[PDB]
Amino acid sequence: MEYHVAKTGSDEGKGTLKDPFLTINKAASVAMAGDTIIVHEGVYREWVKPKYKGLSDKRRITYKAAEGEKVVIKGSERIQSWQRVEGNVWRCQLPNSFFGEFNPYKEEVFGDWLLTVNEKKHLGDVYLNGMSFYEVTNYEDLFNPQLRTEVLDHWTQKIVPIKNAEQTKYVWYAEVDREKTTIYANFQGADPNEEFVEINVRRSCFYPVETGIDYITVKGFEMAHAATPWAPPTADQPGLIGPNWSKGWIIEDNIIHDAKCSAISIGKEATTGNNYRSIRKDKPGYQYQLEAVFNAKRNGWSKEKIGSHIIRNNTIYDCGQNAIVGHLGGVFSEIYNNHIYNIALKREFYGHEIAGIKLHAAIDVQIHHNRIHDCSLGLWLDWEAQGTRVSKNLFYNNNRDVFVEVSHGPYLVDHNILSSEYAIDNMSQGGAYINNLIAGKMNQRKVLNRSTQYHLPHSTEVAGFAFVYGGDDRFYNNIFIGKEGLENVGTSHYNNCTTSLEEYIEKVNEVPGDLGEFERVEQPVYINKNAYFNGAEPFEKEKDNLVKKDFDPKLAIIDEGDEVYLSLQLPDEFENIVGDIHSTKTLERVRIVDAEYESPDGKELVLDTDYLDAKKPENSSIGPIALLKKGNNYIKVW
Amino acid sequence: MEYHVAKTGSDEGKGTLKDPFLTINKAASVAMAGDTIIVHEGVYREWVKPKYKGLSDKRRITYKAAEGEKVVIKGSERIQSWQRVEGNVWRCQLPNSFFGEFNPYKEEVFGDWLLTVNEKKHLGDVYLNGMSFYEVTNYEDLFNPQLRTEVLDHWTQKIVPIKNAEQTKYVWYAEVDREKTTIYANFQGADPNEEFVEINVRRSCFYPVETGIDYITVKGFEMAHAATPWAPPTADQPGLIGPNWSKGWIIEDNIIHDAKCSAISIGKEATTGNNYRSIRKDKPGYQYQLEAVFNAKRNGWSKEKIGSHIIRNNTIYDCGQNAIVGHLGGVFSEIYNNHIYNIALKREFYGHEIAGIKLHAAIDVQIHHNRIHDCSLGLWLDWEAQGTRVSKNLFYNNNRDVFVEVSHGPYLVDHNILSSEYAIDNMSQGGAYINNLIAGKMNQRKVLNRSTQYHLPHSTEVAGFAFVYGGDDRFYNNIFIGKEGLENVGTSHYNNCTTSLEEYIEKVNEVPGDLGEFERVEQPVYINKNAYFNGAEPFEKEKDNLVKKDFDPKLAIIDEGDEVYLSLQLPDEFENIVGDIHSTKTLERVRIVDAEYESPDGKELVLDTDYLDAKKPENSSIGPIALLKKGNNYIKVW
Amino acid sequence: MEYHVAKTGSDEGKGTLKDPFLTINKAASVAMAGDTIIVHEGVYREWVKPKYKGLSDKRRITYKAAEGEKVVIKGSERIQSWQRVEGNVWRCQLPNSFFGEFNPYKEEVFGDWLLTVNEKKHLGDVYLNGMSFYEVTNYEDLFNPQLRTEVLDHWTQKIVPIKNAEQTKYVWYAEVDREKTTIYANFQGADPNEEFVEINVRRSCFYPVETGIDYITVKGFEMAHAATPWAPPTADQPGLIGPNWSKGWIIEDNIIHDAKCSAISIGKEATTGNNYRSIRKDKPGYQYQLEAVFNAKRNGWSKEKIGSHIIRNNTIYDCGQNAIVGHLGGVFSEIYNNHIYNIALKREFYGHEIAGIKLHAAIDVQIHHNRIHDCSLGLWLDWEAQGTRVSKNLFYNNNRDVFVEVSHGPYLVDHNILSSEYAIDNMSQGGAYINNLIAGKMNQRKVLNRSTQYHLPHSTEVAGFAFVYGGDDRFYNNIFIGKEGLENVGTSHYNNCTTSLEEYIEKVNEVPGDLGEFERVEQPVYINKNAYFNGAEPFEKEKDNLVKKDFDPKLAIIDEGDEVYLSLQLPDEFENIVGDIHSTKTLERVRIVDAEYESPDGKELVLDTDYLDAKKPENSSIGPIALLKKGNNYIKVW
Ligand SMILES: O[C@@H]1[C@@H](O)[C@H](O[C@@H]2CO[C@@H](O)[C@H](O)[C@H]2O)OC[C@H]1O
Ligand SMILES: O[C@@H]1[C@@H](O)[C@H](O[C@@H]2CO[C@@H](O)[C@H](O)[C@H]2O)OC[C@H]1O
Ligand SMILES: O[C@@H]1[C@@H](O)[C@H](O[C@@H]2CO[C@@H](O)[C@H](O)[C@H]2O)OC[C@H]1O
Repeated sequence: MEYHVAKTGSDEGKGTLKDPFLTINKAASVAMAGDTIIVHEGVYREWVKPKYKGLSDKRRITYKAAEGEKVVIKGSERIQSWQRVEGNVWRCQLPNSFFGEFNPYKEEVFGDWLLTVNEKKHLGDVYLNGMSFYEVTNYEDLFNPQLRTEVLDHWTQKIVPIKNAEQTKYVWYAEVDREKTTIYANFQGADPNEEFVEINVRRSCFYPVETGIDYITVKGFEMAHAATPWAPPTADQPGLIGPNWSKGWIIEDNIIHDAKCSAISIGKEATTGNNYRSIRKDKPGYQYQLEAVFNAKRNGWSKEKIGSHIIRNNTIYDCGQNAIVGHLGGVFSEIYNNHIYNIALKREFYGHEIAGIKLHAAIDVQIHHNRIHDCSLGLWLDWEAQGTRVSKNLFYNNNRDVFVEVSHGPYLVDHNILSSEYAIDNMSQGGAYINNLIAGKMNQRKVLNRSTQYHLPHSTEVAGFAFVYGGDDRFYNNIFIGKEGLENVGTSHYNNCTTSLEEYIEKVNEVPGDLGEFERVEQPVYINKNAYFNGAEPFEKEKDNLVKKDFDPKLAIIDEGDEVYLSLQLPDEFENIVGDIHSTKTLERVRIVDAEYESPDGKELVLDTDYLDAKKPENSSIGPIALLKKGNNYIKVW
Repeated sequence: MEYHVAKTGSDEGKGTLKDPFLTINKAASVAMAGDTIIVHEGVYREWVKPKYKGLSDKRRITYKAAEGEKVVIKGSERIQSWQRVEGNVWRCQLPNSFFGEFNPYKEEVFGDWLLTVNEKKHLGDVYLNGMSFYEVTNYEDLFNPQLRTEVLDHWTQKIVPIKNAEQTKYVWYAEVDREKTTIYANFQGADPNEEFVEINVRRSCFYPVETGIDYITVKGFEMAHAATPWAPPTADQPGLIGPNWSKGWIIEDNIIHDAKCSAISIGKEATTGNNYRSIRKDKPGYQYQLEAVFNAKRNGWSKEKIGSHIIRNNTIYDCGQNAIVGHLGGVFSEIYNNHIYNIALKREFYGHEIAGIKLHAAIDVQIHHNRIHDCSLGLWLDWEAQGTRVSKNLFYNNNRDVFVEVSHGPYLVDHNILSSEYAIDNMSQGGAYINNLIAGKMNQRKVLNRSTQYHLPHSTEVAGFAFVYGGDDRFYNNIFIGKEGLENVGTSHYNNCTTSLEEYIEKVNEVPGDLGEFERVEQPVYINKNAYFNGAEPFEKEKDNLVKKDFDPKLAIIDEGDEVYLSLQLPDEFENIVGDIHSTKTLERVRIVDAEYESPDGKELVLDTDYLDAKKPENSSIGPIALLKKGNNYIKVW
Repeated sequence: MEYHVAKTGSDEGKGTLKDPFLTINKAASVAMAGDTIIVHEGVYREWVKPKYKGLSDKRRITYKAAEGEKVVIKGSERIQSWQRVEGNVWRCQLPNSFFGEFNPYKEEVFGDWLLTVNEKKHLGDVYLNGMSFYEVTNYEDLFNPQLRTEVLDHWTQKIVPIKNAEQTKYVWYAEVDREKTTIYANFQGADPNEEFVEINVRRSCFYPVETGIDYITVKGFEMAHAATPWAPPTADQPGLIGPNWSKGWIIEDNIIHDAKCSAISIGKEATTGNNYRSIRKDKPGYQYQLEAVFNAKRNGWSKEKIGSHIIRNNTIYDCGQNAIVGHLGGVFSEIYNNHIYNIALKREFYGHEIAGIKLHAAIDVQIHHNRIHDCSLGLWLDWEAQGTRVSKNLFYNNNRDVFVEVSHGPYLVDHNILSSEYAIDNMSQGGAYINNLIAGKMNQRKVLNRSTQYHLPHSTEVAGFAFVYGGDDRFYNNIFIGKEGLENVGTSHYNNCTTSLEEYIEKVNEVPGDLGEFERVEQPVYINKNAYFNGAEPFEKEKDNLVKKDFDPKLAIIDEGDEVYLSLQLPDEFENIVGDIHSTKTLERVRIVDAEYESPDGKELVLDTDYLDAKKPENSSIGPIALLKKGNNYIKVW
């Protein structure tokens, strides 16, 4: 059946093209495996809840915007009952029933690993012609808000400019009592009943209320204004839109924005763990998280029931925690051709779950051809990044590009452009960095007080757990570019490491013993054919590399809106260093996990196409793009 | 922490004895492992939703009535806005908002195995001073309702007396449109605003809205009027009160009544299957049910996470489907000392899920010392009755007492009084009927077109599945009593069976082959030391028995309210037949499941105590009570 | 490390090219992950037992014949100590110690589903210059054996010519006592000490004695003379060569022959079940088999640990039970480009486990491009043929080509040439027969007294179990060819079936009920675009077909040794039927299992290449080869 929803329809109608329903949730309550829901032009202020599941990729349930029509789903409501209090501060009042069981003005940003704990923030929000406001703590703070032009990035501890300084003068504050909710905001001179003013109301826009609602496709909608809660790996992880613990979703061609915390969630649900550290306080989140993994396994977490989602061609921005989030629920998924930006820039709250994309247990996840910029952290892989592949992505203007934490691999980062000043946070082992352009520092550190799971290949089955001893990384064909006043760009971080698994084994086995003997020897690194310009430093034992510390490539990423260009100068010597095609055959297996770098299907992986998808010969330029050559280079990269 | 709830309290209070909360759900939203909630006298019209789980039997969360106080939880509301329409018919009207998302007047009795499909019934109800009404189909049926005094028992096809004929004149009917719910009822002359008139409103009284809320004890409440839905093994199975897919609850000392369908549910939740036959219509519930078993297994169904509930010392009556119901969620549970009666007597709807107690997959469930009467069916064990023990129960005045269907055992039925005319529906194999008084017929039938699971011992692990070939039953020390014209009382049903596993094996292996050779031989039966009176007939190959077809025991169960007596005459020959103490050692293992009759803990089981819990010697009177002797017997049995 | 084994070697040697080992088992006791064992020219009389496992597809352990060298592994020994008894009968005697724990002359062909129980046969064998003998039951039968030229095919009950009639005069008989093994045989005039005479000695040739020895490649050997035991699905299933319950073997380019029972085994091991029906006799093999599936599941039977083997480019012939056999151990494997013939033609023993290839639980197994002829039965898929694809194979001169038993699909049989007179035994549902040439009858039957497992897609997880109700099959683009006096060729078998899942559901849901209602409606069949010649008959409701009862295609398969040709005449109308390219989108899902016809990786399957591997046009003619045309066709098919 092909159901139709239109602003001229009726939920008492048949749901056909000639007699369409009025609300999307109406169609969602009757559609079944194989059906399509076509939604016509209009703004739908409702939380859509798919009731029945698709039964296979062929028999999915498809929700999409009519061809050529602008369809918006919002979790907000326009408010036109504001009353001026004094100066530029206005107030509106709503009976609590307006929000029902979930009141964003009563709900707090709360949970494990949330660090901003003295100044409570809530899930509500006020918007003036689309621009969200800043929450303030007291009634008094509403009247003469101070314009701010700079802010502290918590992780890097650097003061950075505020993108939209003007927005800092727009503030809101709310009070919830037993009968009603009173919301105040400073509109700086505008008449809020006259301008287009909205407030957050619902938690989500498109998210099932039951787990297991598989095979749903959601396509071509603009979705916005969702009061989503802090979403750590140890709690339920709702988002503005998400599959809610199921399999085979396809979320594509949507423009998603203004989720209080995470926009798209492919995370876990409450049953396997729900902020026990923050609520019970008897054990840390670390201990509760490794436990949630086993609880999930007992609840059927496996390729047969969970994950294999596709997130593609979406534009996601202006969210406070992530554009994409998820612990466990995203295994085997694919995330590609997305444009992600402006994530967590307002910095109203901070904690260890913020990034454009953050995934825990991203087993065999493929993250490729995405454009991620203007985020405090572009991508964060945290625990169990096994089989994960980060390939052909464009990262720029981020406070940090990539962070892979407490993982054992094998994980692969290939043909990416990582152009931010702080490019890599590496607190893992078992990685392969192949043919990337890396223009920022790398912070590499062992993790000896936290042990995390590893798995059988291409599976959620647990094989064991390990600490991160550091090393056991591969670096081939990368172009590293330092900068005056920037330390740690390159691979010199591994100077004390062995250079082959055979060497590591010979050394460990020089004297009888067990664990202690292994801990006294540094793991091996496999590093060759990298270039180091403008101050980047090489691993001391690399055999074939190109080092020109005094050469400045003058790298620039030129963002012109729908298109982005890469500008880079390369020295004549660039022509004399040639890279090999890497593959399952050329990359040494990771030690602890004892597994190869292969395709998700178990077959050999061959890294022979570059960032621009051009096939390359056995000897070609190093770096992410085969076309780069000595001299001037100006290449369209998006 | 010991929380207090009282009608003088406040939900903004501390919840202490001096500053109590007002609603039980307020305490349920903050209590944590190890806390107790003490509720003071009053009627609490709310659905209590335990929020946090107990963490062990020691650290449970206890909800209880204050010592000596009458505490009532109801799902109904008193209505005093009725307006006379005409005659004795009155009407009230409520906004749909009054019911929230669950409206009993809109929600139908619906689902797999519901047979009364031409006459739509709903989950609502109307009560006059506690007496529920009969729903009618048309507005017109309200004005001159017919008093009925007899009704057809569906399974037995016998017309029987309606217990409360007067009640048949009180009828209701309702309509729900987009805005309002309108209820009409005939009050036969009473003034509904003057009398105490209530209507169903909420689905449950005490039921978590999340699964996994373990170790909760609910004690000393009267709970009533819940609009519970039709609960087959293939759907979500909510009830008036239940653990909702969790472990270790204790439901004791409560008085529960007027659940539309099932009162106490220890069943399954929606995720493992939800009326797929009725909704998708592509495969029968039979096929969907065996699938739900494997779906649950992948969803954690095991002794470590589900079951081990205790339901004791409760009185449960006036429910339309069951006093206790549940598929999968009741494994390893114990049900004892409960008084169950008046279950499904109104017969407003009928289907194959009705009985005082009905349990699917009652693995190792212990059902003992219960008083069950005035039910269309007392107990129904349907599928996987493995390790189940029905012992020392008192069944009387039921259209049928016990039904064990498509199970392979080993299941044990010992020391019971099955006094109804139709005592047993036996559509299984692997049973042991030891020391019972059986005074009604047995209908024994093979089931060759349905195969069902069997398990490893004391576990939910699946070992295989099988059809019911019939036989492979044990009958020792039972007293059978027929009645004029009543056929099939006794054990002659098995006349063609083999008499030992050795004989079955020898006959099967006479000619080479496989399945076909096994199917041509009847399974063995182990029958000895039974007495047959007043028409009961024995297995023709039984070696030691007492048959006195002409002797009438003049059996009578005298129910005097809180006490019940058994009146029974026995012949002088009764003294010459003596029974052995049966045990794991004396009961032959079941053939297909290949398991012994033992205790839930895997230890030897010895059946040396009778119905009155008196220890008995090796040679003792047969039947359920050792005190029974030749002559007159008048014994208190409750 | 590359180890070398040569007849000039020594097992005290280093095992290098210059200082090679002498036996292959010596290399097998020291080789580790990533090593290669190169065996040089010669005959190695030993059972090779791989000791250490390969660790991945990249780090396997490879055993292969040196390039261009003839390497033979045999389980036999040459005997030259024969003494003439009388006439042409000779005798040899050996110490029992010569056979060790396994004596072929003592061991019997024994076990579940073995039907020849009067005539005890043993696992030994005698060969004269490579030609095996027939065992006789009594000493006296040795002296004047009668030449036999015809024999009864047990299944078809037709008397057929004996291929090698002369071989019927060579017989052997043996006795084993406390000390010695004495073997007698009639050499019909030859001198066994002068000729090359061998006897079976060892059970296997290349088989680990431990399970889990994964990732082994065996290439380029000739292997022969193994005293392998009867291998039903309910027992241990050893073979001449096999992985013995592990994952990722590659058995290729070998010539394998004279395995007493099965040659290559990808079956199960003893712990999950071992002839309990035959040994305990309390339950049938059917019951013990369904149990073995669950026992294996608890023993880790899953894609992560078992299966994914590849058997390609081998020639396997002269085996008494199968060329390839296996229950459970072969999941997800691929079998292709093998030449299989002369399987079970001596008929010294018979039972329900015989076929060129027999697999139980062939989940997602791909069987393609195989040439299978001169077998009593070409291929037998028995239980759990889910996701199995039988494609582009050449079947001729077999008493029966294919048998798919008690499976529920989705299973695919496409682009095959099934040229024998008895082409298909179909005792399943859920099949799709696409673009085949089928020249023999089909026997299709329901199986209502045996229920068997089905699974989640692409997994060993159990989803349910079911009887075979019949139907729910698809037949598109097949060319059926009848023959005078041959009945049941075509698709008329399905005449009472519904024609769409919609029709089935509508009819079942005409009257309320459950299983009984579903049982009275015949499952749907999807049949169109088939041709029926020379007496083949169509499904009465097929909409687009070509029926020419009087047209005789005079099909003939001309076997010229290494090349095989197809000769076929087609009518002028042949090109009027235009076939569609089938795929996941065009094949209706199977009903009970509720799954689509997909690729093993879970993606869309498109059948767009023909038997000759030519890309097929959208508007193609039917049958297995797109180039078939009206008139004469003479095509090389091997
Ligand atoms: O379990 C995840 C953690 O691995 C991660 O937190 C890291 C360790 O704790 C902090 O002190 C570190 O700075 C941070 O990188 O995120 C929290 C949780 O998702
Ligand atoms: O699956 C359960 C059934 O075993 C049971 O239904 C039985 C079989 O169908 C009816 O024809 C029989 O009369 C009934 O006893 O209940 C339905 C379901 O819970
Ligand atoms: O379990 C497998 C059987 O399905 C199969 O036996 C079939 C059923 O019994 C016989 O009467 C049939 O002819 C045969 O096809 O093989 C035995 C076992 O492998």
